[PDB]
Amino acid sequence: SLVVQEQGSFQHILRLLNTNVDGNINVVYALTTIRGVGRRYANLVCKKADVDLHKRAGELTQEELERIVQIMQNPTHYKIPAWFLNRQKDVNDGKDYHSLANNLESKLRDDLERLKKIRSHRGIRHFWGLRVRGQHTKTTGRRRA
Amino acid sequence: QEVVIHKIRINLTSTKVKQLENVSANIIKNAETFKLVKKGPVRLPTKVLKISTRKTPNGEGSKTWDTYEMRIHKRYIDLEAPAHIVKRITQITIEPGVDVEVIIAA
Amino acid sequence: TVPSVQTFGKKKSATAVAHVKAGKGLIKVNGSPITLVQPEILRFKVYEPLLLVGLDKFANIDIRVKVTGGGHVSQVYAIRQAIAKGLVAYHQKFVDEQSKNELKKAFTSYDRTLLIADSRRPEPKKFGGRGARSRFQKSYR
Amino acid sequence: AIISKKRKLVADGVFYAELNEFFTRELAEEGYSGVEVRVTPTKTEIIIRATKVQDV
Amino acid sequence: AKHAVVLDQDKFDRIMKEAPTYRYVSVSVLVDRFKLGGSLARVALRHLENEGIIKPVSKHSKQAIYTRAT
Amino acid sequence: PGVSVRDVPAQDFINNYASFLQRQGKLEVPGYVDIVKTSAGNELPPQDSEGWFYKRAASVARHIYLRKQVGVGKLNKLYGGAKNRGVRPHKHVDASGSINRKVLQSLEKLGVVEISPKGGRRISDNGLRDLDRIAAATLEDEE
Amino acid sequence: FVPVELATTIPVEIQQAQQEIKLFNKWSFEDVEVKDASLVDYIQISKPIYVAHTAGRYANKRFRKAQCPIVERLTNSLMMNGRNNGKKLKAVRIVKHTLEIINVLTDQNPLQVVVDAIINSGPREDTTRVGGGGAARRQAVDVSPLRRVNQSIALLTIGAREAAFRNIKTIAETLAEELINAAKGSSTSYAIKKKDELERVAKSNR
Amino acid sequence: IRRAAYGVVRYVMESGAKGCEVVISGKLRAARAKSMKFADGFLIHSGQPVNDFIET
Amino acid sequence: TPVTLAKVIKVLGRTGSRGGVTQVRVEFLEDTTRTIVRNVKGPVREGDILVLMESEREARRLR
Amino acid sequence: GRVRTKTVKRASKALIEKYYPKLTMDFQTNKRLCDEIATIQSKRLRNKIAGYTTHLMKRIQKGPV
RNA sequence: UGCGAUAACGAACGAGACCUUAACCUACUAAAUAGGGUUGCUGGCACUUGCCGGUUGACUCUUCUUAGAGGGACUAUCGGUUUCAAGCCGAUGGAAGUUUGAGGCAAUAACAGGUCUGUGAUGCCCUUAGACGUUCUGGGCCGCACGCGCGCUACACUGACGGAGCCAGCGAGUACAACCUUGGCCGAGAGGUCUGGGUAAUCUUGUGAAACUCCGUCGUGCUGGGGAUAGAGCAUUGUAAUUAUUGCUCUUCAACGAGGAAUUCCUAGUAAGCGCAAGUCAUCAGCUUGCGUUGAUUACGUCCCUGCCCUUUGUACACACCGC
Ligand SMILES: [Mg+2]
Ligand SMILES: [Mg+2]
Ligand SMILES: [Mg+2]
Ligand SMILES: [Mg+2]
Ligand SMILES: [Mg+2]
Ligand SMILES: [Mg+2]
Ligand SMILES: [Mg+2]
Ligand SMILES: [Mg+2]
Repeated sequence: SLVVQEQGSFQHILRLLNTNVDGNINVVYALTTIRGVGRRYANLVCKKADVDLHKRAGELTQEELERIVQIMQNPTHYKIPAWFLNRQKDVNDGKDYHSLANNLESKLRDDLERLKKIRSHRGIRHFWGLRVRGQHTKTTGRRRA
Repeated sequence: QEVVIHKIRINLTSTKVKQLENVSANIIKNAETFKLVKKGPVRLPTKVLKISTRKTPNGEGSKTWDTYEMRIHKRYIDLEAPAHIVKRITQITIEPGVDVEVIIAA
Repeated sequence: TVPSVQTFGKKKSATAVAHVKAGKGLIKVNGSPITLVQPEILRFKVYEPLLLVGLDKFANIDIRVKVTGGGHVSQVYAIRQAIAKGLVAYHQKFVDEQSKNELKKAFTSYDRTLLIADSRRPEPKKFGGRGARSRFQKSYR
Repeated sequence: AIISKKRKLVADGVFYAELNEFFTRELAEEGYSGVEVRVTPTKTEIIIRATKVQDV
Repeated sequence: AKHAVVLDQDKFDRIMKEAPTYRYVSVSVLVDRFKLGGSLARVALRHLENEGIIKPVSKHSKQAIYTRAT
Repeated sequence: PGVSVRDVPAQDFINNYASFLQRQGKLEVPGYVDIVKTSAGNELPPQDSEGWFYKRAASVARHIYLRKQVGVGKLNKLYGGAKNRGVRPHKHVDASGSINRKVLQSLEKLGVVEISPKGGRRISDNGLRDLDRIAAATLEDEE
Repeated sequence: FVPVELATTIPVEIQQAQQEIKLFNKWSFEDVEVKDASLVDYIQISKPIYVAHTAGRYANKRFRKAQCPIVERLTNSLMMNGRNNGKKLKAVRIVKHTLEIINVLTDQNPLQVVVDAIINSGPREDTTRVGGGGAARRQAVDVSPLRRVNQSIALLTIGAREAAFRNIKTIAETLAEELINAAKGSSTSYAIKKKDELERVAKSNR
Repeated sequence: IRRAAYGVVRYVMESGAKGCEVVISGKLRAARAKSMKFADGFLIHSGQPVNDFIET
Repeated sequence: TPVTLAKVIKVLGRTGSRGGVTQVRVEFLEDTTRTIVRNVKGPVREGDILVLMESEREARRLR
Repeated sequence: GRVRTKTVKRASKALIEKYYPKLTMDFQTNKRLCDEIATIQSKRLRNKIAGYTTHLMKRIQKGPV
């Protein structure tokens, strides 16, 4: 809509949630780049914040960033339906929750560990370093981790 | 005394086409003889039943197919005419192959 | 009572029925005017017959078309064909023959079918192949 | 009773075929050739063409 | 990245200097004369179409052909 | 002369309708705005985000006007398209049904849409009038 | 001149651009005479058509491809590659855009420019592989006018496609550029280069 | 078998066929399978004159 | 570039080991009545015109 | 390959032998005559025969055969 | 295939003819289960008479619809070309001038080709009551250092994503079951629910299918291209879903900047793209038989390759070169 007038040049590459938010580009894109946030989720976050998706937003404000962080942290406090999440329904009798960065990775690791402990078919597969979701490796994917 | 017109549709369904046509003609003639108000022999879209089948039993060799098909021919004759007359019509004009059938209820 | 004709137009499975009448000068299609159509590039094509004729002929004649079948382009083509037909038909009916002849000549000169209905219907996609003529893919390795 | 017309027709055909098969099986001694089925109201006429008619 | 995405006052000024000249201005044309990248270029073009300067030829999405007055 | 709804080139008309709705501020919000996909195949919610809904409503109204009597499933079908379903080829799956229903309800509340017999809905008088007005406005703008 | 009132009202500009002159899409189709025997009759600007789109039963007999319009041919050529295959409307649009670009650049008739480009692009002599025992000796052979034209049409399109592949330069613009190059026989374009190469090859095998 | 076939053919001819044909396939003596063809007159193989004319 | 503008009087058979070349007798545009049989690659017809570089060099049926 | 078949040709020849008069050059008339005469089951075949007859007539009109 | 030349003459089969379908019919016969015209009531407009509508209110029509009966194309007329033959080539008209397009059938002789896992088609052998019969239960056909074979998805700017525009044809679809399932409400979805309509030109269904078209957002960065593997939850089918059945929701973002040697398919509504469709089906489409939509490039030739066919040749071959 408008070309960025004024001096500009407000920080190339911001650091947020122990990860690299890329300068310029767009808020959603930055979120995606973070290890744990995706596209739709990012969009939702942006909407919640109340910033234009048109703006490149490496020239973002601090308050806005803080708000975003808060949103990331908390599903239930803000208006997020709580079945839109990465994780939901976990531990004994309790609540749905998700992380979005380093935190997300940690959570994933924990989950993996739990699975391993359980020794479920999926867990076993994971341990092996193999195909959890029953896809046929008779022909396909001949290299693997 | 009665002269009670129920408004009666004669259906005429078949595979064999010529025969069906003949039957229809006969019906029309009968109607003319009896001199009634009727809509002429309406012809509905010929529904075709298609069975595609691999020509083989064992599925070995080239992959050849046979589309076997059945032609259904469906005609309507709408009579603005009494019950007795309809009955009479039903009684006379019955041929082999054609499925003569009456709706009766407008 | 008024002088009128129903002229059909066609392309592949697309079908158009153009009702030509006397009056002010409507050229309508599915209720909406001639100007829209809305493939937008082929609006010109739709116009084309009219342009060839001249706007003078539509000051008397009133065309309103109903279109079915086909895709979009095909439909447009059908409509165009119908339009081409309709004027000619009208001329044949209620106007001098000379004019009609002239129109025909014009059409021939810029013949993108128009009066002649398009000959081509699609081929059956016979077995052993994804299209009609095209086959799958042999391998003897 | 009361089905799709086409379906009904198909069923009838199948029945006829079955009948034919039965005739082939059973009326071998009698020298059976073919069946003719006429489905009028009330009665249904099953005509049989065989060589040894008396036997049949 | 190949740069030509960074936004400045100076850059804006150079862009302005000027809408006049060039047979046609096309986002593509703008980039890369090495100007502000795609979206930015488009925005610039739009701005140029505010009050004269560059009049249009086409109006389509991405095929946006403009030319100098008058 | 005679002003009509069809003379306007569609998109423009829709835009006008949307604008009108915005001006009004009384089409009523569903509650799912920007926490909603709009179709079961669309890996990105509406880019307009705020608004958009109004436009959709307008479009629906237009469709209703065009046709005899329309329902929800049909609307969904009209709206939906191709899922980038994956490495698999594309099917056609229908759009957001609940959203459509909500839109319809809103329209009804406004006095655009009227409940029809047999099935579905048709158009109210006030709604029709509004549409006509919009068309006229569009024409004026064009002129 | 003379805007006649039809009940279904037509835009003013549209009305103006009708009847009096047998125009192209907006502007005139006249002039464009090649002045190069061979490429006359098989490059046909003689037939004035209003859009680069017909039903066109051209692929039927043999030489009816000649009488098919140049713009149409170009569009068809553009339509190449599976991703873009069919989709003639798109091609037409692209062509239109190209034409517009040409018009913008140094004024001039766009059609004329296109024709010039085509002319430039036709290779005079091409080689064809002969058996001749076993080895791959290539005898130089003269090119038939229609064939040459076809080749020219191809080459430009190919160049455009190449330009497009990973690029801002919208295919239409690339095409326009190519055409321009051809007109001012620069040997900066791709088609031209190809032609030159062909010529060289011919020279070598004579 | 051959004789029987011949007789059948003769009978057919008498009855009044334009032509007829009999195939007898299998182990007509010896373990290896043979086909044995016995025909008279014309025999239309191709076209619609087959369903109309030839009883199989 | 000295180029000779040629013209087709008679098609003298399809030639080559393969299909895509044709023998053609040629009466050139300027300085007429000097017939040469030359090979043409594409679709050829009577009264077609040929643009070429190396004129006076008669060709033969390719092996 | 529009080579008119052998049978058709033969038929045409026969027709010519029979009814040289009552075979006027033009086609529809010839066809009609053929229909009147010989028992052609098909329509297409009949048409073909008629065409052949016409051709023969034309040939004759430029000397014998 | 014919024309011709001719110890050959006239014939049959195969090809052709035939049949089905795809194209034409303001010429017939027809219709509130197909479509229109006038008019009633009736909604909105400009507000003059005029424009769009909605109603099976009336009256009438058959162009489109269907589908009965027929015609219509025979290479027709003209021009060349060819022993002025068979034919071929070009213009004209014509719906149609590629055998009008597409198939259906399709000879003689065969193959040790496949099928005894379609078969109460079956020889013989085996087996033959803790069966190699049957039947339950749990798996398995889906496993993975890795080869090839059909396929799909992409390597984006002729795009992607959003809106908006918005058009097909083949079909198919239940009463003893549980079929298609509009229309209304709940749900971001998937999907639930109530209600119908349909045994079907009537209802689903105009299957308002996609690819397309328009205006905007990213601009040529393994990027918003690309969507894999992944984790979680929400759904559904079924007795049973872990060895994700499938769907949906968020999250993960891998390889791949048009692919070497090789090799497939193709000549016009074709190729390629695009979706639909039934088939199998309780549930699953990347498959398949069809369908339509969008719709090109280049030949309209040749024997270079490949195969096949004949002829003349040579033959220690005849189980016939995998020969002797
Ligand atoms: Mg995609
Ligand atoms: Mg035969
Ligand atoms: Mg045959
Ligand atoms: Mg002649
Ligand atoms: Mg055929
Ligand atoms: Mg229906
Ligand atoms: Mg990415
Ligand atoms: Mg399958």
